[PDB]
Amino acid sequence: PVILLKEGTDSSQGIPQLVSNISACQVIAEAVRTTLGPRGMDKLIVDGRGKATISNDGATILKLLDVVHPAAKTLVDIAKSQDAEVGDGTTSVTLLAAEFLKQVKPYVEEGLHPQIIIRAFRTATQLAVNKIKEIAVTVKKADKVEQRKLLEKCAMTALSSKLISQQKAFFAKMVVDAVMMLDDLLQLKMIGIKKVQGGALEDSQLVAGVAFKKTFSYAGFEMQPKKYHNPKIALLNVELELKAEKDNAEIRVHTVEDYQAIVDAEWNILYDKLEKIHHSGAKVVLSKLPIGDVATQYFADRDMFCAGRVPEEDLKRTMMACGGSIQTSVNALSADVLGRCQVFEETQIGGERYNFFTGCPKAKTCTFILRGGAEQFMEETERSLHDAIMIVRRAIKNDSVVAGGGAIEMELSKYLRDYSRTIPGKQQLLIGAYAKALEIIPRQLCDNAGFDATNILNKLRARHAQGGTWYGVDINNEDIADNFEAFVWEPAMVRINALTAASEAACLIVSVDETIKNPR
Amino acid sequence: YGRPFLIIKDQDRKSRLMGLEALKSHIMAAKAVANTMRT
Amino acid sequence: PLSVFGDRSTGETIRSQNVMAAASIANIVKSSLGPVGLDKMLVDDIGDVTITNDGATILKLLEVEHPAAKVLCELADLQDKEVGDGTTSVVIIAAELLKNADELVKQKIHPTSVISGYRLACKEAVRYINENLIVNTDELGRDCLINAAKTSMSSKIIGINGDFFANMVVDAVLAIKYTDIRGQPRYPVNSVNILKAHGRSQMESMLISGYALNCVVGSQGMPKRIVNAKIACLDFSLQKTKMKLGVQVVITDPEKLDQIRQRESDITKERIQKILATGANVILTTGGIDDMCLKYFVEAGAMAVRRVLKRDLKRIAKASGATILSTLANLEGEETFEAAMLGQAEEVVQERICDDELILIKNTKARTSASIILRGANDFMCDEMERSLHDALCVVKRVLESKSVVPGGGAVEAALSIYLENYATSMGSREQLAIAEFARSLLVIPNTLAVNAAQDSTDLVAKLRAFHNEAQVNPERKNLKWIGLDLSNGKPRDNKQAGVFEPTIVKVKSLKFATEAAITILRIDDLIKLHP
Amino acid sequence: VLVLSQNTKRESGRKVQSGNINAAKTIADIIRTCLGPKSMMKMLLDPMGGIVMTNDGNAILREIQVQHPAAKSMIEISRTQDEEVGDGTTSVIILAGEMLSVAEHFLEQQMHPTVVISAYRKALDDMISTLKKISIPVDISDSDMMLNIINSSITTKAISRWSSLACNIALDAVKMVQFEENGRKEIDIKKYARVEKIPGGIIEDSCVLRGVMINKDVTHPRMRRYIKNPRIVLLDSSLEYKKGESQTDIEITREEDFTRILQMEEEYIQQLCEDIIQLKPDVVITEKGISDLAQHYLMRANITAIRRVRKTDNNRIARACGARIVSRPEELREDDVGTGAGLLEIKKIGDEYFTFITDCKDPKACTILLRGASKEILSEVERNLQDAMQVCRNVLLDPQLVPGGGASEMAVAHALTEKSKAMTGVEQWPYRAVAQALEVIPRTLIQNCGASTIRLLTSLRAKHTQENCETWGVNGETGTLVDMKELGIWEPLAVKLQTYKTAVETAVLLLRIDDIVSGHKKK
Amino acid sequence: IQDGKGDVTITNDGATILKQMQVLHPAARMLVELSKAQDIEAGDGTTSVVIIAGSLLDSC
Ligand SMILES: Nc1ncnc2c1ncn2[C@@H]1O[C@H](COP(=O)(O)OP(=O)(O)O)[C@@H](O)[C@H]1O
Ligand SMILES: Nc1ncnc2c1ncn2[C@@H]1O[C@H](COP(=O)(O)OP(=O)(O)O)[C@@H](O)[C@H]1O
Ligand SMILES: Nc1ncnc2c1ncn2[C@@H]1O[C@H](COP(=O)(O)OP(=O)(O)O)[C@@H](O)[C@H]1O
Ligand SMILES: [Mg+2]
Ligand SMILES: [Mg+2]
Ligand SMILES: [Mg+2]
Ligand SMILES: [Mg+2]
Repeated sequence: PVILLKEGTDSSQGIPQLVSNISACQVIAEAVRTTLGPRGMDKLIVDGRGKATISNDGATILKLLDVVHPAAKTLVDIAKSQDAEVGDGTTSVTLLAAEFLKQVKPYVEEGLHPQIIIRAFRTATQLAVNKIKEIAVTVKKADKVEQRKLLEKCAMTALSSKLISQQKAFFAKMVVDAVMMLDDLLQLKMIGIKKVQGGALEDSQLVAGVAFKKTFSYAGFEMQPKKYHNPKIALLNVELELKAEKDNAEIRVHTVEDYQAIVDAEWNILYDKLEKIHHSGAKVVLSKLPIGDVATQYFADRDMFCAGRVPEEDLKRTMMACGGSIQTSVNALSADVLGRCQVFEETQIGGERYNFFTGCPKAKTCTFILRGGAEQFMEETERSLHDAIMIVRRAIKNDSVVAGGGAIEMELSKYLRDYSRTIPGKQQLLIGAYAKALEIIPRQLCDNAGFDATNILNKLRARHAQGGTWYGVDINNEDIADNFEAFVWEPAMVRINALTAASEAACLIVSVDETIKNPR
Repeated sequence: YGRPFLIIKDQDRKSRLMGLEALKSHIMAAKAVANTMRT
Repeated sequence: PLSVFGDRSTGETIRSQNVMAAASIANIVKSSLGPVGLDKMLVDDIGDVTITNDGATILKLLEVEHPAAKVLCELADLQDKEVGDGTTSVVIIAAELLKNADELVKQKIHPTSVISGYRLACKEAVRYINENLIVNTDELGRDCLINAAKTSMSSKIIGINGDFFANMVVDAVLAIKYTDIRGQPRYPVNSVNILKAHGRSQMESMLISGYALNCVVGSQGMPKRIVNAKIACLDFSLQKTKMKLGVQVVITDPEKLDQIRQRESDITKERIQKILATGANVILTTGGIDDMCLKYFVEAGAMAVRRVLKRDLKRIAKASGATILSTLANLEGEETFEAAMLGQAEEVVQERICDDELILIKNTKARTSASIILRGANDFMCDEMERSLHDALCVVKRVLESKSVVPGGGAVEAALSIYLENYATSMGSREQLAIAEFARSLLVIPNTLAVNAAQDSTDLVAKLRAFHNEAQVNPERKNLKWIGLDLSNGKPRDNKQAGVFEPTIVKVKSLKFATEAAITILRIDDLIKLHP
Repeated sequence: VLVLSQNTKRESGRKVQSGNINAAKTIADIIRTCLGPKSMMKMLLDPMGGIVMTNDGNAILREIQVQHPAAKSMIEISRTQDEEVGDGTTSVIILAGEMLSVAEHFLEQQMHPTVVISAYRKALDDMISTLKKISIPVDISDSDMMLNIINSSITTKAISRWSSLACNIALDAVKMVQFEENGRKEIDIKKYARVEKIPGGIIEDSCVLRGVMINKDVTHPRMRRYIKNPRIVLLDSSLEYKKGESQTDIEITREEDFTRILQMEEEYIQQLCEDIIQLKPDVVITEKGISDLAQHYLMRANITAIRRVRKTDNNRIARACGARIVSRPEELREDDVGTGAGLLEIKKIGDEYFTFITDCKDPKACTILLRGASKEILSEVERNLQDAMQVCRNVLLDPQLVPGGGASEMAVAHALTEKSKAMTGVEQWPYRAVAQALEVIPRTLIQNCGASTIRLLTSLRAKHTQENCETWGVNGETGTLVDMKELGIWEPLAVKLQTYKTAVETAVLLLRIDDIVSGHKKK
Repeated sequence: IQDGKGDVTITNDGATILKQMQVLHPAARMLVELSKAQDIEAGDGTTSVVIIAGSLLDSC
């Protein structure tokens, strides 16, 4: 007879569907399991075009994996949310979610209500958030250098398990000076990231102005001086070339008199505009529209520099660094709409021509010159720089950091285990499993270097029970030490966000009962 | 009955390797390149 | 590098694949374990329904191309061949042990320590089973056997009507009782003829005191009711005389071919007359019977059955006291026949059972036989009833062979898990985790029972763990280890009183097989599959 | 490719039970078309190329190819019911379908199947007890009662206009089939009542011959064809010179050895013929061939010979005459000569010779002759006669009678409802559900008759509530409430008991399946 | 080890594993004969000799 649904619709039950979902989610944890601790490594993803993608962050790995499973897409969503929120612990949330799923798999297979599990997860997440907010340990009034020292320590901690781990003390001051000079709203788009082929890691410099690549020149570019003491930058936006007035125009000349009159008046208008631009006392002319050869030859005879085809972002950065404004017309070129700098040179760095505009006391932006490899190395360096900038911005906006490592997780697990000895019934087993699943961070941190994770975990549990609050792990000492005194500080909001994302993902996965699929 | 589930797109065409064999292959390729660009 | 011409894995992938295969094999037959489980169905390509739930048959008729699956199947087959009961519980315990050991292997623990801890826990559990033994002779005997048979037949199709089948099995076991060489009494099985015939319900299947043959009479002119007959077992075909290959016939005179052709039948006639010279009435021939022998038996007034099995003839000769004679020769050079080796029976009446007849033999004078004629709907129900009866007979034999009964329902597993958990604190090394995992692996039977019963699993598990923990301490309350578990109400009942009654040798063998299977699999870390 | 099994499809849960219940309901709705005297006939087309036109419940179900295991189990239980008692093949299927359809109401209320099976067995036991308690005895010496029972049993088939003779035919066949040999064993086999089908003639020409009817002819026209009181003898061995399996060779070197052998062959043939004609027989019936010399000798001795016979035909001839088959001609004796004949006439039925052995002393094997139109009518008449004979045999084996139609079902339902008030727990709802499930036969009969169940059902339910109101049924011809004592409709108790037991067993077997595994290729 | 006919073999001796591996390279086809000769002569240490030979050939 006539069928009900469309022919080719896949259906499932409840317990087997949940078991399959758990088994599928357990595989995603193995992809971001090695990239975690400082001794961890990275992965290499190849697309269908033949381009290598080397990135240590779990977000890029999950984005380049292209998963088609309906249950495995929950990890990518929470990873993207964590990357957009603070941009730090992208794999810790996935590991915690996988541990929670593996812990509740036997409880689900035994025959438990999913609503009770969701309520227990919510209660445990609320208790962990309250405990973290209680032991946040924040300050109210500090010194001027204390904030800079805290920022440098946070940058060195965030740049510990990255590729530039050998030079973490050099980029810390750079990112500190970059974030400190970012006005008050913290504009991330104002920081320019340039990648020039050639040079090592020690050749990377940080300018206090703006810098961009040399655009396409003409024939009168090598006839003008490329060095000025105290010039005047005039940011314009009109085209400086010989062309028609309007595209919807028509000239109906009569004789040759008016023809020659118009021919001469065109050049007269061009020269009047070039003089009005020159009468403003400027020396550097920058515009978004391409500049013709006539204006380039006219500016070279008066010892003036000019450059066209300037991007919008570069022009905005130069305006924010100097202190000018975008002028469309050239009929109002005063003195308050012109830039000012202390030096302007043009050297050869890596075989490419670049311009520098350093020496601006009223600048609110900067430009980074990242060197090293060729493509993957520069991309990893840019990702690490962005992560450090985000960490410093969060530390400035929240001024609340806790001890790093596996001390906070151990303290939370101990608190949850001590609290489980009060509420009877079936709620004790769920809280105990949630507390036992929180100890996966130190085990994975110690297993990345080939150490005895069981003995270290037992020693940490004994130290937490005998007290001895911020006791974490150690890689160089092959033992345990105080992470609060080892200058290891991390933002406390990152852990809260990761815990909330993991709880939401676990609740959404448990809430899934029947999965219906449609063809095409 | 453990039914296999589809995870990565086009899983029946791609290949995944551990790590030690990949490092050994990369070292061998680098050695071959250095031997070729030696004369 | 390394040209192997095939496929290979690494280290953890093969272990994960084996664990997944074991879990799938366990979940395949995880709905027919407890007494509340239902049966399955197996259909082939031509359309043959196979309704069964013993576990061993389902694993044998599965055809899986996995090494761990084949290992579990052969282990279940060995368990069924050596015992016959508990073919799925051992596989489930082995799968749970493998799943528990996988977590320890993933925690950077050497498999040798885990294997040593598992062996120590198994040895401690085996040593602890002897502490909870009940003497079979101290109870009533008949009631204990009836309870054991009802427990063994509780997870079958005749679980409700277990008051008559258990008594019939006990009577058949008591009738089929063989004595050894003046020592311990034996109880041989696989000797009772379990016939299958469609007819009425299963409650009408009574016990036939004697033997039952699945053959019909030869000629229609022979009587079908002989009182006080003589059973004569023969092991040679009753046909005409035929020369061998090396002995040819070369007729040289026409006055001898007719004489030879007449003697060829006269020899058989004289042999038949000498066989029937002792006054025999029942003659069984395993070979063929010609028309002349049939006419002779009809004229003499005696029955003749052709195409008889060897085992049936041996059982008939052992029950009636006759001797199977393959020839008529003696200690000289004359073919004679004595009357001292003739089996004396009583009433040999042929009864028709639904459009087919079969000869039944009642009790004789030497020993006592037993025959069961099971009646049901079609062939699947008859096969299920036969399998259930065979399992009940095997359980009764294993119980009577070793006078040692042990209560069931999930209390023994909880007691063993508590004992191993309390003993693990005395080690102090890395084997404590292995002992704890071995103890937790035995708790999968109550969980599966509660899942199949659709009751509270965690609550019942907690109640059992709280009731068994108080039985260890406080010597004034040492009778709390025999509470058991009920699936119809969800509360500990009497159990040990008269509810569940299972032997201990079966459980010991199942635990040993599960330990051996968990040991022989955990020592695998690489696979090499060649291409055909 | 790395998988555990290949081309395997496993399905578990409530879907398997739902599909089984749907298949059972479809089978019951298909088989419910043929029920009651107001039913219609069907027509099946076998893959061979014939035409199957009948009305039996088993002959129609056996010609339907299905693929569901539930349908296969239903066909199997129907075939077992037809091979057990012979009658009641559709009622059992309808009852099983109704019991499986009314069982799905409890499966959706988180009810365990073990309690359902326990309630089913407890209801089956009570139904058996009630049927044994309401048993009414009957005498076997009354021929009118047996004729009325046979007529009421065959009133549904197409012999409703000719049962005036078929009843007597079945009675005579049952009386002649019953034979007592040695001991206290009284068997009633059906392998001796051969039914012959000859196309042509009218249906009123059928009768029961006191003997058999072999479709053969004489070997020579010079033999006799009409004997008064002949002495029919039997043989088994061949009447010709055969070879030997002992590998014999006759090496001759003279000249007259061939003539000597050829003369000795004829001498041996004549000696065998003289040994055959020893007690002066008349009609020789052998199973093998007869040479020309033996035929000439029997013609000279005025003996009739018939060759190429069957074993069943020879056994029937020996049972009708009263002799035994002899293999060796030298051991004929005297008691082996059959003298129970009285008429040996060879007629022609449509250009075909037929042997008739009529008028015997005390025959124990008869041959029913049927004359109809084509072959389907003859097959239907033979099936109806076999069903009537099986019903008569089941009645003679157990002298018990119960009111048919729908009175016994209503009485059992009332007895189960009056006893269900003392029960408690979860075993009360399935009991009351299966107690009212027995009304599927009278409801179907009313639907097939006048198609007015909404009134007759409650009229019969309100009538059986009284005391002496357990024999009130529903007339399938008109459609009114009439008494079964004055109508004359009766049925045996063993058939109903077997039907109930088979239905309960099928329901129990089908209510314990929740997994389907297919794709293992057996081996 | 799983052969082409479907026989699953589990062994710990290096000689049996090398024989069941079925290699195709002569440098690998000589090691199986070496292990067979070592097992025929002595019987034990069939894996240590292969390890020593591999270490020597790698140091060469
Ligand atoms: N120098 C260090 N000392 C102690 N713990 C560290 C150090 N560097 C990183 N960690 C730990 O390693 C974990 C991984 O951090 P990271 O790799 O920066 O981001 P993600 O959490 O996304 O992998 C953090 O939870 C942190 O506690
Ligand atoms: N009547 C009963 N009461 C309580 N438990 C039972 C009963 N019958 C069986 N069981 C439990 O079911 C389990 C399986 O028994 P059984 O079916 O005989 O073995 P298998 O499942 O291997 O065929 C046993 O461990 C036993 O404890
Ligand atoms: N003339 C009649 N009067 C009353 N009841 C009848 C009559 N004919 C048939 N029946 C009833 O109809 C039921 C069905 O009978 P029928 O169709 O002949 O065979 P089956 O029982 O195999 O379906 C019987 O149980 C019988 O009681
Ligand atoms: Mg990070
Ligand atoms: Mg059992
Ligand atoms: Mg009928
Ligand atoms: Mg050695």
